Amino acid sequence: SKVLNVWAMGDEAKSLKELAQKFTKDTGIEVKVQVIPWANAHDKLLTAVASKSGPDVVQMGTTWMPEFVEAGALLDITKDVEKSKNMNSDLFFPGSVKTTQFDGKTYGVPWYAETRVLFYRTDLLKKVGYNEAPKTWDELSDAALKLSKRGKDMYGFAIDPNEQTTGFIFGRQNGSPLFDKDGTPVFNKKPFVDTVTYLDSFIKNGSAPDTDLGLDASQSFGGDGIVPMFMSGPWMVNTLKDTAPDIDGKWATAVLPKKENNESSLGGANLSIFKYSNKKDDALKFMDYMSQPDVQLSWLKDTNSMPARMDAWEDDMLKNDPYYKVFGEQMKTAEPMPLIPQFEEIAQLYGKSWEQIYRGGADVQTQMDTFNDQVEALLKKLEHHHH
Ligand SMILES: OC[C@H]1O[C@@H](O[C@H]2[C@H](O[C@@H]3[C@@H](O)[C@H](O)[C@@H](CO)O[C@@H]3O)O[C@H](CO)[C@@H](O)[C@@H]2O)[C@H](O)[C@@H](O)[C@@H]1O
Ligand SMILES: [Mg+2]
Repeated sequence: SKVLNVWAMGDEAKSLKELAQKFTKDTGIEVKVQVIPWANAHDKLLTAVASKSGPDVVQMGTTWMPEFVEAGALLDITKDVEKSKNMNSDLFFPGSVKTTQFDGKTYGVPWYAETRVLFYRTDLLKKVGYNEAPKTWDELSDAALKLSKRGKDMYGFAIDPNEQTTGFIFGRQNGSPLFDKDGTPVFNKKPFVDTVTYLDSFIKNGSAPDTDLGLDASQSFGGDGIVPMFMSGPWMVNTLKDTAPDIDGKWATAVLPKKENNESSLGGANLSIFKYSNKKDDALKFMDYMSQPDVQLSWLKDTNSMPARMDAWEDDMLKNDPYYKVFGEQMKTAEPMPLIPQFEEIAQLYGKSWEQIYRGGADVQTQMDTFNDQVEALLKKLEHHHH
């Protein structure tokens, strides 16, 4: 009734819950935090739109901002944040801000940022003649295959078939804009087709698993390094520091290997107010409280998470930590996924087409033709609804 309902996601939700207790002590505003896995959160959000009932404050994945702004689900808080000391846009990285601003209006406040980098076993790489991380597509491919030739049940790299960013990150790296100047999708043109060919090459030559082996990171990346390289974000630095003592000083991160460029994705999450909330004032206090820079830095540093706020990267410990150095370097050129309202549907269509390739053995060009037509059909639909 007067309890403030917050929907949060992943491991970061634990930090939000703990900080919500100081909030309630200082304000008397009781808070109830619902934790939703990232793999269910999209369904849950769609349901809340359709029924017009949901939380008061919602953690929003950056890639879903366009969709839910479009759907009328997030409150225009432009007036409230442009004035605040701790929620004004100019504190945050412009890539993070692009995920909150649509048609001159602001629909949330960046809570944390992330980008994806290469994780690698330094000892295993040296064993196959690499004293440094692979720095090119050709190097990554070469090192992976040398690593998978150690033996049966031993690989060189992983491609996560459920990761929305992967195909698109590599596509940009090979010069594909994903969508051309007109918004026409170009997944069936050569830059993207050769991208998918390249990713599939790891699966076909046995350097990347073609199924879920069911191992946690410590069992796959640690020990003798069944999977000795992979791509992920800050949350995995945290995980590996806590769960893989056996490989202390035998792994590192590095910026992504380059093809035409080594651009990564820019993600993370925003805090937003659900447009149908009857506790808008309370929600905004909670947002403001969660944006105090010291409060933020406390949990971000603890978790090796990347701040979306710029002056936070001036902190002595962030500047000098080797994991933050690599993240910070990668973030310089990281770009959000296409900030379009059908992003998730498109990423799930990619997933299906990827699976047809890597598991079904479909032809890449033929599958990309099919995929691109699917995407064109979706975009044309949206345009008819708009015009
Ligand atoms: O796609 C939604 C949202 O994800 C945000 O990444 C968070 C990450 O979640 C990943 C999933 O997005 C991904 O589908 C699966 C695929 O195997 O793997 C991850 O779980 O979880 C981390 C730990 O909670 C978060 O730090 C991370 O933010 C992404 O940042 C965001 O831009 C995107 O909208
Ligand atoms: Mg092998």
